Amino acid sequence: PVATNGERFPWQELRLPSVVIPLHYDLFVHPNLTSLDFVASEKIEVLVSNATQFIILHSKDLEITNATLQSEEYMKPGKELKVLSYPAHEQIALLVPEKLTPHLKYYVAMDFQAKLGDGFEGFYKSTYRTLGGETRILAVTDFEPTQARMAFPCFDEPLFKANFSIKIRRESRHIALSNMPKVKTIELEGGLLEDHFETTVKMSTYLVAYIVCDFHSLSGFTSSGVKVSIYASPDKRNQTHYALQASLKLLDFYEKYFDIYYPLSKLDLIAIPDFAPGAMENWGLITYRETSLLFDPKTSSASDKLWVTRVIAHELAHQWFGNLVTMEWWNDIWLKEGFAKYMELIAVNATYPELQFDDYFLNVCFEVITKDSLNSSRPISKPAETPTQIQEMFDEVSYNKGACILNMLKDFLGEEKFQKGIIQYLKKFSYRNAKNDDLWSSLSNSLGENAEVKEMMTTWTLQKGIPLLVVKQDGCSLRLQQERFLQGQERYLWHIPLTYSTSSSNVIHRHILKSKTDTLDLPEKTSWVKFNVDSNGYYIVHYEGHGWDQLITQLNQNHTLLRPKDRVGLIHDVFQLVGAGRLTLDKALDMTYYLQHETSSPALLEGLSYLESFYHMMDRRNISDISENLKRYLLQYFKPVIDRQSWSDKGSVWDRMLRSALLKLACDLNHAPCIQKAAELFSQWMESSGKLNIPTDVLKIVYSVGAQTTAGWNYLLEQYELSMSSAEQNKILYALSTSKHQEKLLKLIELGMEGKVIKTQNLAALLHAIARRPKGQQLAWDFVRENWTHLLKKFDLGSYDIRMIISGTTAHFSSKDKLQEVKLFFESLEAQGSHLDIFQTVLETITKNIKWLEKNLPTLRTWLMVNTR
Ligand SMILES: *[C@@H]1O[C@H](CO)[C@@H](O[C@@H]2O[C@H](CO)[C@@H](O)[C@H](O)[C@H]2NC(C)=O)[C@H](O)[C@H]1NC(C)=O
Ligand SMILES: *[C@@H]1O[C@H](CO)[C@@H](O[C@@H]2O[C@H](CO)[C@@H](O)[C@H](O)[C@H]2NC(C)=O)[C@H](O)[C@H]1NC(C)=O
Ligand SMILES: *[C@@H]1O[C@H](CO)[C@@H](O)[C@H](O)[C@H]1NC(C)=O
Ligand SMILES: *[C@@H]1O[C@H](CO)[C@@H](O)[C@H](O)[C@H]1NC(C)=O
Ligand SMILES: *[C@@H]1O[C@H](CO)[C@@H](O)[C@H](O)[C@H]1NC(C)=O
Ligand SMILES: N[C@@H](CCCC[NH3+])C(=O)O
Ligand SMILES: [Zn+2]
Repeated sequence: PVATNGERFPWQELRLPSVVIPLHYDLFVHPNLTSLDFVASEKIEVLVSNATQFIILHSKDLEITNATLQSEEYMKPGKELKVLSYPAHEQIALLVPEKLTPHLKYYVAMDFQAKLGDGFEGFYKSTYRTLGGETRILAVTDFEPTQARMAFPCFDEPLFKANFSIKIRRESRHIALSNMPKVKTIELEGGLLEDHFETTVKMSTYLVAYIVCDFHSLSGFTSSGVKVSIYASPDKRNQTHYALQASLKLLDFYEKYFDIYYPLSKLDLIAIPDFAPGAMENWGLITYRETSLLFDPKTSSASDKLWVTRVIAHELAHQWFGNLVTMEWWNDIWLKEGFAKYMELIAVNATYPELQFDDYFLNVCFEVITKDSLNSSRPISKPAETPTQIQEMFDEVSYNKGACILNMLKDFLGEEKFQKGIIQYLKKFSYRNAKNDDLWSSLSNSLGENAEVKEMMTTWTLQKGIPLLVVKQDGCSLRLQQERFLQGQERYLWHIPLTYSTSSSNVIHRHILKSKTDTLDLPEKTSWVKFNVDSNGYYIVHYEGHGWDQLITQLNQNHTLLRPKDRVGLIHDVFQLVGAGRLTLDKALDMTYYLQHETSSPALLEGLSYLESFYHMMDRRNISDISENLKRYLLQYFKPVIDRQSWSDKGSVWDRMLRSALLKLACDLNHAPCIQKAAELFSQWMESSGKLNIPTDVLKIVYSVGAQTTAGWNYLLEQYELSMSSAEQNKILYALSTSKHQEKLLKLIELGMEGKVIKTQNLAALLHAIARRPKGQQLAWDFVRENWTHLLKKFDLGSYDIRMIISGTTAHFSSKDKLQEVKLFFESLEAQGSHLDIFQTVLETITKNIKWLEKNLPTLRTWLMVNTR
């Protein structure tokens, strides 16, 4: 079957035929930034394997005005082809008047043209405010995973790699960047210019990139030669200094660690005004949101720095993981993304150990654990089809779990061995693709008895959920039962490595596992044991017997006798099992007593995080009695440390993080003093007409405070537009979402639609923010529900944007009622809407909420009332 206008389609599967193999693209693009469109011409050197009468490749909203196939041997320049367009598979078929012949190299060549894109996809238009207040346009690309086909027709699968020779034509007011460095620039008749770029190494289509803009740069050189350059609005070249330092340090590290030089002469990182993802790893031309790449010590904070450091790291890691060695297909996307999410950890701890990213990392896992503890979860490695499924593939599973199980795996195998493991892997696939299994093999092979590692990871990657490992203590024999962990199954088995210490020697007893059930003996009767040291393992431990109580009392006596990640980890599981139903809320709440002794901010903050979480539940629902005693228990306890915090920016990262943490908790809870001081700094800053410097750490706090008066709110929105700091704007906007006036917030949400004052790219994040506040949880839900039509014009489902606009506004619900209006909306979404897996997840989550409450709510009230006495 087929289309468009009559005539039939030679190929009826959404994948492409292996027959016609692409070897090289010649790619010319003539964009116009006034006309706001482009004209283009390409020339693909094919290579048939089996003779055939028709050629098949991808194309999308591309008008093709000339199709030929020249011969190199058959025929002299050059026969014309018949173009068949099948949209519902975003394919076009070429028609030859003469079947081709195996083992022969041809040249398919077409002329095409389109308008510059609307969205955040393909070859699209973006703008930005100068310091003068001028709006300015530029042209940029985003091809992952299925969008190179909207830019130039091609074989848009990650497996069909090729060389790419791009030529860009431009006004003299602009510059052109692309993956490779610029060979030359010729002038043209009318004073037009044409840039020629080094031919790329073999590489997938989704990684091709080109850009026209009038940006400025800071350049530098990695010790191994490469010219790193940070590109941004000319008014912003200052914020690009950190980006440069770190890129440099990082590329240096990577080359050494991976023991593979980065192939290209140059590496550019550019800060795109309008950019949907946080960044795109385009080889030699990595795009970023300004908030991922730009840093301004006046406005950028502890966390900020850490995060931009983080995404720069993550993106440079891609130059190897993904770029050099590309997964064969979007099912094992995780291979690219989990390994990159992981290498984050390594390289930053490596180069910037002061950022102390390690103590953080776990959160990456804790958070995936939250989503993996549902039935609506999935296997890191899964079948993928429609472009939409592919997009759905980009999530916490592929990213975080992937990064976590790898980390676990590195524990079982050790750095030096794991490092070797990857060096090999990379080199064995340089400039090509690799399969899920391919990786395991290259790792597990780093006598004469065998590293069976495969089995282990193979269960991890290919099935849902996360293991719960209950342990029973009877003198010197410990019962081990492994279950699928869920949050209130049958058929899951994990080769889950175990770890554990005892109250005795602080030494790490290891021991694998691969059966539904096993047992182990303890060399000496001991107080307590703690399985999964440092929490380096992707699983949970439940302590039946006095196992739980023993650990908790240990925490109140001499807690330092516990690893600070054990502490952290413990806190985590305790509260999770309370949701599992296996524990009762009082036990967890009781752990939170030792927190007055806890100096590991990691733990101190995690504990606090949960207490904080409960107050917020109570607050949304009207539950005034609990939320107010919780506020009180929070102010009173912790008032020691709360009152120890300086409205400054001194101390280590965690010291700063802790400061902002607490001081927020304080102002959020209305601690008169703090909320007065904050009030002060703002009125000062505002009336000093911006001259006064609020410390970046308390920055959000002050802004969010000053936003309570319509006087301040109106100054901040005014202040927002003029700002040159992506980072400051972020914080202003946040502070804007802390108003209590419906229309005020409503305004924001609408300005997000508009997308002229507040870029649409923020629409999700913003919505999410408002839905959080009790005031706006309704507004938001209303809006999304009402505007799902126009929303879907602006974004794709399932774009991460749409995906999070959905959950962000609903995932926090906890009533039977809300759970229907959602359930119902998801039914409604069921023309073009249905279906996103997030539809399930969202519900599974709202049920878990109602449950957790009806289950554990009464327990909360008494537990608190108890303290009051
Ligand atoms: C895109 O088209 C624009 C129209 O805005 C081009 O500019 C006109 O081009 C002709 C030939 O260069 C000139 O005679 C006019 O003076 C231009 N008008 C303006 C307002 O500049 C522009 O060259 C194109 N952009 C590119 C370089 O591709
Ligand atoms: C297309 O890309 C390849 C690399 O993917 C270019 O280079 C060859 O790559 C191998 C493998 O790393 C190197 O060892 C060789 O030095 C390169 N060979 C050559 C030709 O020098 C290759 O040159 C590119 N081909 C085109 C069409 O330019
Ligand atoms: C191409 O040829 C190979 C070997 O001759 C064969 O395995 C394959 O089926 C052919 N492709 C098709 C489906 O025509
Ligand atoms: C982090 O780096 C330090 C040295 O810089 C090292 O001791 C530690 O092993 C690293 N953490 C891991 C396991 O990556
Ligand atoms: C636990 O507490 C004691 C006294 O309260 C303290 O001096 C001791 O150093 C702590 N134990 C350890 C090993 O830190
Ligand atoms: N690969 C990108 C995500 C971009 C996906 C959408 N273009 C990253 O590392 O975050
Ligand atoms: Zn990535």
